[PDB]
Amino acid sequence: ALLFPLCLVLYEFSTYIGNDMIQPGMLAVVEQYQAGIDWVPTSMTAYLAGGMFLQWLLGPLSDRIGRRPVMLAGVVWFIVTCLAILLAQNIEQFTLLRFLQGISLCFIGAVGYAAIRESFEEAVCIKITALMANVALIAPLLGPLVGAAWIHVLPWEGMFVLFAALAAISFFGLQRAMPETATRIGEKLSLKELGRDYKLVLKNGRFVAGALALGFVSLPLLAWIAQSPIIIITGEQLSSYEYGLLQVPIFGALIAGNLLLARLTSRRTVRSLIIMGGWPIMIGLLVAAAATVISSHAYLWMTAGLSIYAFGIGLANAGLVRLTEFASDMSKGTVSAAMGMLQMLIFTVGIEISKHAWLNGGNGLFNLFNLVNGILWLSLMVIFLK
Ligand SMILES: C[C@H](CCC(=O)O)[C@H]1CC[C@H]2[C@@H]3CC[C@@H]4C[C@H](O)CC[C@]4(C)[C@H]3C[C@H](O)[C@]12C
Ligand SMILES: CCCCCCCCCO[C@@H]1O[C@H](CO)[C@@H](O)[C@H](O)[C@H]1O
Ligand SMILES: CCCCCCCC
Ligand SMILES: CCCCCCCC
Ligand SMILES: CCCCCCCC
Ligand SMILES: CCCCCC
Ligand SMILES: [Pr+3]
Ligand SMILES: [Pr+3]
Repeated sequence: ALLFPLCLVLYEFSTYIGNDMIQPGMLAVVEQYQAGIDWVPTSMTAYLAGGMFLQWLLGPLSDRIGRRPVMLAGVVWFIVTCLAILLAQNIEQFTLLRFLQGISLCFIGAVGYAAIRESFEEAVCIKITALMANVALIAPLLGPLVGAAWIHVLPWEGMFVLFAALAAISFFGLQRAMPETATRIGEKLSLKELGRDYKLVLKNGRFVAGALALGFVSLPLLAWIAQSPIIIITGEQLSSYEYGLLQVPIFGALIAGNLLLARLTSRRTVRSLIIMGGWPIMIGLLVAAAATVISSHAYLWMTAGLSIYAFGIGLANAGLVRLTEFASDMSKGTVSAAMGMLQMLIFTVGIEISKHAWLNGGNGLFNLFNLVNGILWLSLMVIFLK
């Protein structure tokens, strides 16, 4: 019974470290290919861009042909594309395979989590949702620490063998444990019908504002994940110790913000938690921007600002995700996929803008772009909350 949700969580973990272990490893990757450091954050951009490729299709598709075969195909695709990147002959082919690997991210929410809601009761589903949320918080903390430790002893190729191996364990467990729970098995799938749905959700102004706001507000965190290898190691000329150590207060604060959210949710509305989290979000981004404009190498102030920011994200984002879902009356699969794709668009484009910001203006410009993104979230929250 519970072997199904556990293997889905193991698969979730494997795809999350698929990003988070690789980013510190990208310094070794670009050294092996003799590619520029500008390809380091583009690894994450490709991986994210893959995750918005089939996200629209898979929910409606798996409802018609079965949750089992579609989920198993996504796990097998992840394994094959993880092993396939070892044969990449240049950084362009490497980046292409990061994109193909990224398609595997679509299957977690659209196919896997849909089957969890259909299978289990409301009480058990909430416990599984919380476990998946905890794995999402642990991955970006341990990922860079483990990735940095991995690369000093073992080659980058081994990391993809690890992700494939962890995904292969979840495949066999999902093969045995996952029940078929698709409701519309046998019915026809119309692409024009899907077109009509996704055009209709985008007409909702509050839904779009909330989804866009989630993308803008989390972009500084994702930009840090993408670039912190090249910012700290290449830019500031520091070791993996400093790199790994500076992840702790940032992602520890993100966890702390979520722990505070858990203790406050019974006596706070989602509106108040957005306003309460908004103070650390804006103050954190201001401190990081102002310090690095005053002095480009003020990386401890940057880390302090990002940690205060991350605390507010942990407090505010889950509530905004809920309000954005309530803003649209259309089906949960369409609503989840649409707001997921809107965030991914902002993350992919944002990380590339962030890359060019840092390459042209150093830490100051990196943090100033992140501040603008915080202001765009804040602007949207003024409209979104009347
Ligand atoms: C926002 C979607 C959710 C899609 C959905 O289920 O509808 C999720 C799916 C996969 C998620 C990414 C997986 C890899 C990374 C893991 C880190 O721990 C945080 C940053 C990244 C880059 C994640 C950011 C974001 O949280 C994504 C893109
Ligand atoms: C999915 C989680 C995978 C965890 C695997 C991480 C292995 C990292 C090994 O690091 C190495 O450990 C040695 C001590 O054992 C040190 O001597 C060495 O300096 C260090 O580089
Ligand atoms: C029987 C499996 C069909 C393929 C499902 C995967 C869709 C991308
Ligand atoms: C607002 C904080 C400014 C700190 C400047 C640091 C100078 C090295
Ligand atoms: C060596 C400079 C110390 C800066 C400390 C800033 C912490 C908020
Ligand atoms: C969001 C793009 C969907 C297109 C379906 C034809
Ligand atoms: Pr219709
Ligand atoms: Pr429909």
